[PDB]
Amino acid sequence: VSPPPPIADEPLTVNTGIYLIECYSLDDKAETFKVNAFLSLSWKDRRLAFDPVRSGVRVKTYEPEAIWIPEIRFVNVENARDADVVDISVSPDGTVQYLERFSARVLSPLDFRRYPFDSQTLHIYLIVRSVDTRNIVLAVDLEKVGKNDDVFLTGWDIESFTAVVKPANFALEDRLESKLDYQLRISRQYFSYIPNIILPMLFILFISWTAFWSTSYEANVTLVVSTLIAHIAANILVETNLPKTPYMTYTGAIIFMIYLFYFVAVIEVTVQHYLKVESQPARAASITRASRIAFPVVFLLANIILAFLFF
Amino acid sequence: VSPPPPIADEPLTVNTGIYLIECYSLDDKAETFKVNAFLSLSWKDRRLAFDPVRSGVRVKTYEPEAIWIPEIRFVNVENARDADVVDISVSPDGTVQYLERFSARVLSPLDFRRYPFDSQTLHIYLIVRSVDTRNIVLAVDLEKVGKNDDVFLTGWDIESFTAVVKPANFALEDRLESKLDYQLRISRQYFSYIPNIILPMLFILFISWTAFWSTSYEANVTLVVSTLIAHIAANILVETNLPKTPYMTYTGAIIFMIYLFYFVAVIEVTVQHYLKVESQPARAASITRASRIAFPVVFLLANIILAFLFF
Amino acid sequence: VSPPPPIADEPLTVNTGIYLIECYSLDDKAETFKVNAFLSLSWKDRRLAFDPVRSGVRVKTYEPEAIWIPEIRFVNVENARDADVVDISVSPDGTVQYLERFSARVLSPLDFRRYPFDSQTLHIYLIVRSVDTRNIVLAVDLEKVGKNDDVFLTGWDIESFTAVVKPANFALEDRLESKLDYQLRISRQYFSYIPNIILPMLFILFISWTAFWSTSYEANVTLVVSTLIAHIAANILVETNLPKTPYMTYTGAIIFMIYLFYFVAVIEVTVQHYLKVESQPARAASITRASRIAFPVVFLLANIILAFLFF
Amino acid sequence: VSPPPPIADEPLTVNTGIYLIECYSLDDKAETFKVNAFLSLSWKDRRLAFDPVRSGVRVKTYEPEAIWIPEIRFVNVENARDADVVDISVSPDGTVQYLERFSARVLSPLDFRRYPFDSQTLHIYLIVRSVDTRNIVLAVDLEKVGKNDDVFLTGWDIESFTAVVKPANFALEDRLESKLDYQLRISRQYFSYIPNIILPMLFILFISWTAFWSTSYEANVTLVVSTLIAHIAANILVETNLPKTPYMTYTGAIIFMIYLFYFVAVIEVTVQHYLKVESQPARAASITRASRIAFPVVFLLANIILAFLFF
Amino acid sequence: VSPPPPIADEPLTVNTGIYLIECYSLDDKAETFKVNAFLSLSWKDRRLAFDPVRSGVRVKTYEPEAIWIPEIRFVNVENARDADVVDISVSPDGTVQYLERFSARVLSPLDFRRYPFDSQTLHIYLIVRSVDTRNIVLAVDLEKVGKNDDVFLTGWDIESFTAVVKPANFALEDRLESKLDYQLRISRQYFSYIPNIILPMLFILFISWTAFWSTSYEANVTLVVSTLIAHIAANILVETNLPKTPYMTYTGAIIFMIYLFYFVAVIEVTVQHYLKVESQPARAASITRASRIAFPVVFLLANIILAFLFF
Ligand SMILES: [Cl-]
Ligand SMILES: [Cl-]
Ligand SMILES: [Cl-]
Ligand SMILES: [Cl-]
Ligand SMILES: [Cl-]
Ligand SMILES: [Cl-]
Ligand SMILES: [Cl-]
Ligand code: NA
Ligand code: NA
Ligand code: NA
Ligand code: NA
Ligand code: NA
Ligand code: NA
Repeated sequence: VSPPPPIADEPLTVNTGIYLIECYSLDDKAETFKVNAFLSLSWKDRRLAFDPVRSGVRVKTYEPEAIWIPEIRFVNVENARDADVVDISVSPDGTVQYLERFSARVLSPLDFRRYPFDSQTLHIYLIVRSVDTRNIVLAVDLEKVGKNDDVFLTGWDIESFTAVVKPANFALEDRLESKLDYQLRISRQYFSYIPNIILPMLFILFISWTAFWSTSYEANVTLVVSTLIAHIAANILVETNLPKTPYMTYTGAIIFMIYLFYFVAVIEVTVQHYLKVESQPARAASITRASRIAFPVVFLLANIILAFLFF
Repeated sequence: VSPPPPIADEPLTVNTGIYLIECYSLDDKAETFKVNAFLSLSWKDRRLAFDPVRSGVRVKTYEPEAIWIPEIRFVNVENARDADVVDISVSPDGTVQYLERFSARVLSPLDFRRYPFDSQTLHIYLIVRSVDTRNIVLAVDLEKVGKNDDVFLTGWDIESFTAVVKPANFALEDRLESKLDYQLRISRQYFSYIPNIILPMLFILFISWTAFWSTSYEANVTLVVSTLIAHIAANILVETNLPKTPYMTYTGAIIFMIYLFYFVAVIEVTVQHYLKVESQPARAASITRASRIAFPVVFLLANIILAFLFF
Repeated sequence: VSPPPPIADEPLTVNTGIYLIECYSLDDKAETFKVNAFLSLSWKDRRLAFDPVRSGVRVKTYEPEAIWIPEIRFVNVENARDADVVDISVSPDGTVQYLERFSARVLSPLDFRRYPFDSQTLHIYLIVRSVDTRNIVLAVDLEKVGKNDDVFLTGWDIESFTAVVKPANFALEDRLESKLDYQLRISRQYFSYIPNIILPMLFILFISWTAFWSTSYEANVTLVVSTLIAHIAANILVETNLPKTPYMTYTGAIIFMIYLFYFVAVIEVTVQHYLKVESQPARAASITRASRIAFPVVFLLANIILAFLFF
Repeated sequence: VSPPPPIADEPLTVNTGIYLIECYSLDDKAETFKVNAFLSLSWKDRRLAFDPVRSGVRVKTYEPEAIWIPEIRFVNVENARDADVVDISVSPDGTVQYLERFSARVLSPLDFRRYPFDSQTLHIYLIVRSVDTRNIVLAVDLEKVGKNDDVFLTGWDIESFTAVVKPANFALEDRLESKLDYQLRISRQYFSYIPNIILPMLFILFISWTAFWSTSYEANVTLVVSTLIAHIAANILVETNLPKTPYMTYTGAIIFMIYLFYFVAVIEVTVQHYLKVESQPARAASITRASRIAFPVVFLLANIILAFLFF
Repeated sequence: VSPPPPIADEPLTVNTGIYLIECYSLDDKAETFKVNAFLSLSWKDRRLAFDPVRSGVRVKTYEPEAIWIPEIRFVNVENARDADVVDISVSPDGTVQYLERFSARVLSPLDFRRYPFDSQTLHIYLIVRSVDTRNIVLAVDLEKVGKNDDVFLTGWDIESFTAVVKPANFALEDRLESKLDYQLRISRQYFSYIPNIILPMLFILFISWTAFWSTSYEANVTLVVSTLIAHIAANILVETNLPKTPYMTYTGAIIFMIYLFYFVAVIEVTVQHYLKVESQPARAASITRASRIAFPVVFLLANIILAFLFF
């Protein structure tokens, strides 16, 4: 239980693989997700080599305590992973094939710019620290990188689970470190957002524009103010299931824009009533008739502009 | 502590059984449930066999550490199950009888299409990985698959707990794996939904339709807008205790449909008032008289159509 | 570390006792409560017999690992109890006096039918499984069953903590099981419900009935609709701190009934206004005058009927 | 590892001390707080005594496993404390000086009667159970009872941390117990409540009284009903961050009282409008003029009476 | 094992370093944050020294159990840190080089005075307790104090991670304690607050001021009361994601100030209507015309004064 000694000076290559069994709990606010997978490790330890003719056995099995196992860690985990060693198998040349099943909560930031029409790349960073005896370097065994078909992430579509085969080798606290990037590409299922948030929010907005076909100040006040309160409720509901991004999001922009439409509707409703009382309803009539075209046209154009900027 | 060697080449059959003690916390949003149950395992290990005459006993009790025990895992669990070995017994022929009491949090997706009138099938997937020495295969001891009568899942009816006797055998990372499916059939207790959500939601809708017996634009605006806000409250309350499904649900469809009825009520209320001011209340009267029959008839038909599609 | 041998054939009697130290976290929605308590166990194991003359000590102290201890489990726990052995004391005859302090989240269903004026029976089920060597049977040492006086369950009154002395002996997976029932009788402190939910809910209802002393449709609409929205808020607040019962509760029935009173108030307010416009205010006047007596009388009469059904 | 033997028959005195390192998470609803502190224990074990001149060392250091340590427990804790032994020091005469750093969630009930102007006494109960060999009794080393100056309990002022030096000695399950009471006196920082809950709640009430300077039934209805809804929101916000007390609180009384003021305002608004329609506005005028003085005077007196009762 | 003996009487210097790997979960209400990092420790233990010539190795590796390791603790943690020893390396002169990776929940109070435009200093306090044999003293190895570039704290900007090199040496429970202060300077990303809370809150305020261009008491009541309710919603949303500070905050002051503007708007709306009915609309007109300038001017000045006080 010391690292296998080098034949020349070559670094020790630990081949890795992650096969996702379960994928759950994608918290958008926390930018965390829970994972359940197999972690497979392989390396050559010549000290464990044997003759398969005389030994009679093709493969020897070991307990973790018995042999040297490289200390593999995840970079972006909340706490150290919960692992259970499934199997350790040594080949006649000394090739070790370690398999463990684990659970871990991962920290991977999300890009909310195109929400709820966004895609994400979740990351799992494998890392190994070199020892004074020899330098450990990570590799990807593409044959042992995969995902169970049943893997389902609620409200998301799992596109691919790949690994960037070239590790990031760098110095950290005067020792070499080999980092691997496992990428899980997922896209958001936006269907639900349409009948639940998008269309209800557009209807409460259009209801506010019926004030352009009424001369009743008392009714218009109620119309524009009541629907504005519904939009505040909408804004809270949306913003409370999202983190505070230092950048502007698509849904962020739209919600904001709709507040300006309410502010300008209130100004129109006020102007129309002022002119009515000022005994000049002809100006009030032409402003109201204009608003009937202006408001939907400007709304539809502002939206085209916004969608264009964000997509 | 190596797997029992094969007489020929036949795979080792581990007979299983799950007897549910407590069933709780069915989270609809998370699509998870917690289970507390006995796991029983039985397999032949000829090396453990003894003569009852010489040994003076008919059963031999062992500690887990003492003998080979197959590594059984649950597929769809959040974290590895919390288990406590109840007993290990060996018959004279080497028929091992293992029993453990466990608790796990299980991932089992739900079909919200007919919610709150839905039935579900919860799954418990048992899996064993074959070893280099020999191939392990799972079986169901139907005599040891059950549930306590006291088992109660709050707001659900437990219909049955059965096991699909033929395991799913497949290759995973060049080793055989034997998977068993334990199914817990349940159906939702929808009674509470009727006096709490369904009838209150229909009453706030009918209150909106009293606007078809009023000419007061100011009162109508208030009646349709206020009741619309109550429906938004309803929609939030409902949608916050459900996951974001990529498919349309029955409750989803109904809530959505009711938004259209509110939008058309607002349009009618607007049209009637416009015509009043335009000094043609006869047109306004005939449209309002029509709405009194149209709105309930279209509502009741749309509902029959919807129920028909979903059931 | 195997069970003690019988002198004849008699089952091994493990005497039990539970003394409650801290009772807390009664979750009505989950139907769970947390309990911190002493668990005391006593049995005779003649193998541990000693002559204090030789041994010098009159009672021997042991570590759990050192001697055979019966596997006692709780049936209705979420997860296995967190226990810390306080003391294991053996007297010369081999009597083991085991004491441990534990914490556990117990699953005990509640009857919400008379809520908030309900009383409950919480259950703690002790179980022991028989071994092939000899049958273990539970007993209650009434001297060691109790509760600390300081034990306080927030918003509840603790009446009694007793044990059903005769254990439920039954077969389970071809072995005998001895089950004991510890009952904790409690009753809800309903005082807070009166000034916080009951009286505020009756006042918002009576405010709606002031519409029977007004002819202003616009004011009546606002009165009945605004107070109805307050009742929806009330209903949500109440129902979100309760589980979805398949049966009708007292508070459930009352909340429901009050919705009908709002629906009939809206109908009256509509009918009165229609008749006003139809230029027949004498009919409208007599209906409104009737409603002033009808509404409180029917409300008081329906409440008497409801209280009578539920209590 | 047995308790130190008595010279005569005197009970073994374990001197205790708690020094609070960090104090946090005071949950008012749960009536729990999280603590992090040093627990110090000191007793004489003559067996461990050594020659100071002949052993060369003045103080011997031991590992917990090596010597007898009294089993000290907290009464009012959720689960057993998480402890890490800092140091064990044996003096030449056998005085053991044990130190450990621990964290626990303590259950200490609160008196909400004068909330948010209340002061509290948090309790930490230390307990030891006597053994068959000899009786253990607790004592307070006042020199080792304290708190770090940096100790901060958010929204509270820490007044003192003292210990009631005379332990509660009593019998429990036929063995002596020695209980000690550690008291943490704190008083609530009520400043925030004034600009956030108190003044906003009084303004929405005074806004409802502007109805006494209006003859517009439709406006008064809106004024009194709208502000009443704001008070319901207030009441929910307040009551959801407090437990259901079986006694009346000061904030409880005030919130309740304000509901009666709203009920009487609605009655006045109704009476004034009835009289207007009944063509007798002179009676309506005198009732309204009276209400302008009556409402603030009765409000200010009811408050003086309430404050007097509660303080 | 015991601490390394002094050559003269010099205290043992443990050099420390913290290199932040991942920084997450900054709870403003709890004033806690979660940290994942490397802790590096280095001291000289002459007993572990070896001749590299005869040994053949230029360094020696040990298991924690094998050698003396100083008991380093964090002061301001919730619970004791979860640590995993990465590596222990010994140089030929007996210089130990210890590295561990840990995760802990750190308590560090925040200054909410300039929120959401606030910057903070998070603290990590390292402490070691001296022993009777010798005094242990902490030091900072500035070369081993850092942070990964990828370290991201959601909704915050990480400015610097430094250490106050001179430790706080003081007595605690009659033993000397060496305390080190690690400071993490961060500053809040306030962008999101502008389109989500600030601008929506100003628009609902300006909408209430359109009442100064209306004579309709009914429409004014609705305008000022409805927008006031939106401000209450705002106030709750803001205050529920903040702790109850015993001091006034900037956002606290602004929210409060806006309540006074609503109160004075209600008074103006009341005064204007009273004067209208009193048949003196000229006074009402001049008060209303004044309010149109007074309200924005006083609002803009009050804000300049407030910003000036807080910044
Ligand atoms: Cl890890
Ligand atoms: Cl498992
Ligand atoms: Cl296959
Ligand atoms: Cl295979
Ligand atoms: Cl248990
Ligand atoms: Cl404890
Ligand atoms: Cl620590
Ligand atoms: Na190893
Ligand atoms: Na084994
Ligand atoms: Na044992
Ligand atoms: Na000990
Ligand atoms: Na209104
Ligand atoms: Na050590």
